[PDB]
Amino acid sequence: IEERYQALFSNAAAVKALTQVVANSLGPKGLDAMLVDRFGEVVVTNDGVTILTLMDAQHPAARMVVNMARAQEREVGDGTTTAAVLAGALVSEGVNQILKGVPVSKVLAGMNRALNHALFLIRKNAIKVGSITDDRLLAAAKIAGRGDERVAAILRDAAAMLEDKLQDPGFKLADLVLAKVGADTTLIPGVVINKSPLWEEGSQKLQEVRLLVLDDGLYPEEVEEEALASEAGFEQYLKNQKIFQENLKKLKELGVKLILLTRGISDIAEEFCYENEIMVITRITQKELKRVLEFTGARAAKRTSLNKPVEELQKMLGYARTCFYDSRLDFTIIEGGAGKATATVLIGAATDEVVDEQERIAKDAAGSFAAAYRSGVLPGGGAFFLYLSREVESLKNRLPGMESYGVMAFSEALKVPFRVMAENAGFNGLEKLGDLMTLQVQKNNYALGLDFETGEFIDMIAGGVVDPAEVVYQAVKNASEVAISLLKINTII
Amino acid sequence: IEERYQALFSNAAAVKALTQVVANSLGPKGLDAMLVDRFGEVVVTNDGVTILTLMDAQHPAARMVVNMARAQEREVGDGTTTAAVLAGALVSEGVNQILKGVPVSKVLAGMNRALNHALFLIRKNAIKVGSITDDRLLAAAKIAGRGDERVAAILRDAAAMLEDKLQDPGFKLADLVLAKVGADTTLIPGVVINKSPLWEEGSQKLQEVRLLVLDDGLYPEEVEEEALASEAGFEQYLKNQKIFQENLKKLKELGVKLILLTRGISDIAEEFCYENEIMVITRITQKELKRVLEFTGARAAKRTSLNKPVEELQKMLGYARTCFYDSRLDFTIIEGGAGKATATVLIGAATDEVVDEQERIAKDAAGSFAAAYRSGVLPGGGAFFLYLSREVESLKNRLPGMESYGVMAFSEALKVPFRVMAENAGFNGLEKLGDLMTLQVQKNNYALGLDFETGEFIDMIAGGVVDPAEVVYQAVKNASEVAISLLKINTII
Amino acid sequence: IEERYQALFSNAAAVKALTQVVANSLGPKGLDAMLVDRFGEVVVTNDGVTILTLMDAQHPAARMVVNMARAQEREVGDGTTTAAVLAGALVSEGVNQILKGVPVSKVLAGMNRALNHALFLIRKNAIKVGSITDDRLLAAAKIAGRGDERVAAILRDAAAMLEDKLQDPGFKLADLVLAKVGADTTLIPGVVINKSPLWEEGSQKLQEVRLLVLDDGLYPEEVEEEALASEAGFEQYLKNQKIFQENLKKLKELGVKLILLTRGISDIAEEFCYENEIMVITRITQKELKRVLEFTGARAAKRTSLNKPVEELQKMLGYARTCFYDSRLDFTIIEGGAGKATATVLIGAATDEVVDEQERIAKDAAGSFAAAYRSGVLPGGGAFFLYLSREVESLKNRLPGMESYGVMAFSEALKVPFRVMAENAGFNGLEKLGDLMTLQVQKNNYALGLDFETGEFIDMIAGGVVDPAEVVYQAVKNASEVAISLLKINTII
Ligand SMILES: Nc1ncnc2c1ncn2[C@@H]1O[C@H](COP(=O)(O)OP(=O)(O)NP(=O)(O)O)[C@@H](O)[C@H]1O
Ligand SMILES: Nc1ncnc2c1ncn2[C@@H]1O[C@H](COP(=O)(O)OP(=O)(O)NP(=O)(O)O)[C@@H](O)[C@H]1O
Ligand SMILES: Nc1ncnc2c1ncn2[C@@H]1O[C@H](COP(=O)(O)OP(=O)(O)NP(=O)(O)O)[C@@H](O)[C@H]1O
Ligand SMILES: [Mg+2]
Ligand SMILES: [Mg+2]
Ligand SMILES: [Mg+2]
Repeated sequence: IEERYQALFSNAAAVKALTQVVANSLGPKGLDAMLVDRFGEVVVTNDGVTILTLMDAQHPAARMVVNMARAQEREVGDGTTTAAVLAGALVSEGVNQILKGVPVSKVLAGMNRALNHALFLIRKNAIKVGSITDDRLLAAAKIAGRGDERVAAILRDAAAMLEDKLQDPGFKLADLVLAKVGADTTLIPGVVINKSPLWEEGSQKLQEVRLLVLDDGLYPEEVEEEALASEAGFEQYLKNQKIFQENLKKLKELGVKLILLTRGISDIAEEFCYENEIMVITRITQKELKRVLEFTGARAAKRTSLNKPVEELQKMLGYARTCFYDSRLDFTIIEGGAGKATATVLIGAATDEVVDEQERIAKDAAGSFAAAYRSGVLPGGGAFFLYLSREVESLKNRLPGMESYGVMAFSEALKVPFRVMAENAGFNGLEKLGDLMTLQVQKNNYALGLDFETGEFIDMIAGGVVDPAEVVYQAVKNASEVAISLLKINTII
Repeated sequence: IEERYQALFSNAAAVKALTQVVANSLGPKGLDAMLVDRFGEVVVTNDGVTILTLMDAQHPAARMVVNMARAQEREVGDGTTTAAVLAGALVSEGVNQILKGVPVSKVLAGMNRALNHALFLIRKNAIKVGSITDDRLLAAAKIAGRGDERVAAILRDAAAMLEDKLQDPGFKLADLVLAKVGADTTLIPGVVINKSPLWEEGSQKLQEVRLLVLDDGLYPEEVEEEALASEAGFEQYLKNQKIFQENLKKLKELGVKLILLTRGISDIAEEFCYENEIMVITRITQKELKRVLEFTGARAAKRTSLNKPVEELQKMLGYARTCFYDSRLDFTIIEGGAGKATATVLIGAATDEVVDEQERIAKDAAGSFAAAYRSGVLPGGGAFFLYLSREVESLKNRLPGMESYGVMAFSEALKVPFRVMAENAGFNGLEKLGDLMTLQVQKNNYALGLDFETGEFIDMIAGGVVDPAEVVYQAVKNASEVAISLLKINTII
Repeated sequence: IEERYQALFSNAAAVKALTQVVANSLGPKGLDAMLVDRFGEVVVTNDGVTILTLMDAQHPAARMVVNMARAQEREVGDGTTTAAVLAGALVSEGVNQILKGVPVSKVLAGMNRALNHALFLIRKNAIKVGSITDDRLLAAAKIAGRGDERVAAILRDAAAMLEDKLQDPGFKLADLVLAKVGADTTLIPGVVINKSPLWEEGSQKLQEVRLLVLDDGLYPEEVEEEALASEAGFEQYLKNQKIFQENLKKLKELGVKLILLTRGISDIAEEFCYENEIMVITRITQKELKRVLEFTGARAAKRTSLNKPVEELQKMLGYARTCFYDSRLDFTIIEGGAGKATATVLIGAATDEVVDEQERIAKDAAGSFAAAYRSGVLPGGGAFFLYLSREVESLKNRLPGMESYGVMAFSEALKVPFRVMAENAGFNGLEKLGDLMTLQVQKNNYALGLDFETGEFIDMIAGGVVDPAEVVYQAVKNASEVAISLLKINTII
């Protein structure tokens, strides 16, 4: 039952230890981390929420910041490490002010006012985009993709085929990513079924594919096992074994050349498909189901649906221009669908470790693209944080009293992300920080930032280094929620 | 939770320990290794990915390298030991550069640049093949086959019968290999069922074989057990017990003399076959099924398929010129199929251990054959790597900065496989290295290498010592990818 | 029984771990280290040989480098950390060359030639001093004193009172240092007895002190306890109790006002001294004895010496102008002695920890002063090492063959001390290293070094930053002896 100041200590320390760890991954010069499970498994990543999640972090405070990261990821998908470092800074500063005797009440008030002002400036200064072709969107994607231009171009190009889906606040663009070992990273103008067909004789290409999709399995209508002791029961078994074979005949009459199922397939049916040139894939994902349904313009059927007359069934079929089973990667690719258009961002690499990290990078980039398209952009490099820092310090006195301390803490904490990245890039973090602030004021350009390889100060938006607006809004908001939440803590059980 | 430089050590150390072990297997003068199971089993091999797999690899880094090896094996099937050694070299070199104070970031940048240049040069210089007969294909097969010209001739001859199949990026030539103790290494122009027939009276030869093959078992159409309490149910048990017998008569009328099944056989049928001299094999592999299907031109049937008219059944039969059951080796050989032609590369030896290793060698040779046919060849003996080192060191200058160090590390690392193979062959590795590099430049022949037997420098391509191109590309790509990914690691949990 | 390469590893690693630790203490921006004994004791220091000595370092290699440091300290007293870092560099480089396949023989040869050339250049380029007043001597003292100018001035000033003693290769100037808690650091133109007198009535000052010094105790000539059973024995006891009291009377007649003893004092004598105004100090060090003997011009006596006639005794007395017992610090100070002149460099601080570290600094400075006075000076900052580095790399080919590698290693290792200090000063170590080397060649001034606070390149000798020549000679020589000694190692038991 730790209490008093030795609660606030026990907390703050617990957070520092956490943030220190991911601090090394923040930025373009950030380094990776290697994690192993309690009993032998291994991941390597630069992703923040990943690192923070996989260490089983035992202190409650640490677990809370981890949850904050999770939240940040859920909201936008990037800016996790930023949120962590920022949170840590906020907390440490808050503690510092509190130890010097500043009332918690006041620290929290100042921090809140600061927060609201900050978010205000962030929403206000967001520079919005009109296109999807705008180089600022692709730039956002590149920065989030950690410098991969190929991937950024791929995602822009896919989003282009969508856009409408971006209008729904529930469409995660990264859902389009699909990772496959031994693949080559590329854009597929169709959907992928990541499974081998029921019968394979090597790689295979299909053209003018009329397909039938089932959220069922291709079995006859069943008769409960008990009921088979009852003549009529059995006669029903026979009857709908007959109507079943008739239905398969319907399938051939309609010219079906592909069948996808979410369940299994009868032996009789399997034979029918083999003899009549029909390809089958079983056990498809629900996700896969939805996407192929949309793309091919097919309607989802159950076994009973095959009892429709043939004229009514042709209406449930879908169409794809081509369809290709890759014997080397063991999946199937449907392209040229008669329904909505869509894409699959295929991410390839040699080994599991690498394709995993590349998928994470991909999804980061996708989310940040979408986030940019939805919310506009801002100058990256952490500069806009510095703008926010002086603007927040502006508020130091607009309410006089001890809330000032609180405000200062917030301002000072906003200085930290940048400093870290500069330190990560081998520079004198503090020096570059100060210099850049002075310069920002003197040329009045709050978009001036640091080029981390060359070491020269540049114009960030000019340099193609932009962050999505919502990523910053969300990062600051979440980091703030957790830090303020922790600072109000006085006792532990 | 080890961090900082003392992560980079524990990683690097863990890797050297691994690579050292397989280094002695690299080359034509490389030596073998012996491995034992947790509870009594034994392997002997010169193969890299195998040794690396069977080892107790506990460290995360080592496990990552094993995984890389696995990837290299998946991709091309040869060149694993090379990839391991190269990877290790890259890592140690990188560590050294980082220790003299080069920023990790810069090292990795330089290495990436080097990598890309290397791959470019590798692809550019690939020497293409235009025939399945080219003496360079057989050369590749010989070298990968560790000097065995018998096997190489067999694979050339076998690959020849296909050609149509190699065109599929999913066709593993090595899938043709089959190992049998007490056999003699030979080319079989058919497919083998590695099983004894259901009824054997000693070795037996069949000619003019009309055969029927089933992805089922030869049983009557079943009736669920419960339903038998229901008159109609039983009456149909009877009815399609009669229909089964008449179907067998159909088999006799068609003159079927061989039956292959992936499931079992009813006793009634087994008697039918005994009395009408029809040979039967049960429980065949999926491989065996697909192969015999393609080769005999038969169509796969299920029990229900025997209900067609006799005239219709005659269409799914297949035909083989001859068919021979070997009582000594206890398998069956189908030759002269009316379908596509194919081959079985039979690999024989006295003991389990040896035929296992000879099989590994065979598959390696097949894979390098196919890969040569697909991607061309390059000068082996480790020479082309020296050319690439000489070429990569070039960039040190063409881009200024500290990336140079990184590039140097890459350059210096490509030097290692050769030096290892030379030391393994009992030469002064460093001397031969220097001499050979100097010479390579002076005669401008980027293909001069060391004959590890004679000790004289020869032209490797003229000397018939060639590596498949894709094997080199994949090896460099993979070793690089893993080393770079490990060097970016800064912390371990 | 570790053997082969895994001896050379086990060694090299063991050394790295050691050197890393003291590397942080090297330089003007070096930081301190805290050590605790197996059972609760504590030291804080920047001294190298101290840090290295106090960790109980378990690996044989580590223990050897520690011994090397000890040696360096014995020889000159400064340059310990330099020697350690240099040794480490030499070893790591040597290992690197050896792993690439360079014959140990050759590495060692190259390193030796390099060593001899280096020492040659060091002896050749030593810039000698003529004075003792030369600002280059005081500069040497300041640099060694870690920037304390007060102390440097003190030591120069004392050495001035000696100089003759410096002519003997056996006089350690640092022997003049005396550390006292609660004292004030100052030069005393006399000698100090660090003990309280036999009888104290508070602080006390004596003038015109005629003193008697005894390497004995003031007791009568003894009679063995057995002998006291023998009349004549006892009569001898009486007799030389009588002649003893007479001798004390001689002591008063001669006007003795102070007596120093290395042993004890009789009760009768103690009374005699109390009643006749005579101060006594008992149990003085041998060191203290020698110094006060020299300074006061007294001759050492034993009890029997008091049997001389008075006229002959006056000849054994010594004289001091003044003599002062400080009741606050509890020691005694003799000044204005009629013998040789001498000094006591009194080092004061508040606490044990601090006065200890300050004594270490003092002795460092004293030794480096003396070393400068005896052997001349060189440009510090590690620059002269860089001169030596290019000069050593000069030798790379003057013998062609693989010794070249060895030579290079030596050269490259000489680059390391500087780099470390630059890294310690928060700079980019590698960058500053390279820049400075280029500049050194371009302005041809091999005395150009780095100002570690300002960050600008300056002329070192001009900047007052000089090392004693012998400190460098010794550092390089010793570091080399141990590194070469370790590299010849192939097996461990
Ligand atoms: N080339 C660049 N120049 C300057 N800043 C950059 C550059 N690339 C990325 N950044 C900045 O790096 C930060 C993002 O680093 P990153 O490693 O993604 O942390 P994070 O995105 O906050 N957490 P996460 O991406 O989920 O791992 C942002 O502040 C970017 O502005
Ligand atoms: N006769 C030869 N002369 C010179 N080099 C040869 C000769 N035979 C093979 N090599 C080289 O030896 C290497 C093959 O060694 P090997 O032991 O197969 O390693 P690996 O093939 O890379 N790994 P793995 O085959 O999976 O066990 C290649 O670099 C060949 O170029
Ligand atoms: N102001 C300075 N500017 C430049 N170099 C300096 C300065 N002060 C000291 N040095 C260098 O610092 C080194 C000595 O550092 P130091 O910490 O004494 O290590 P060390 O003397 O080799 N071992 P030790 O002195 O026994 O602890 C020498 O190379 C000096 O040239
Ligand atoms: Mg990011
Ligand atoms: Mg091979
Ligand atoms: Mg010193």
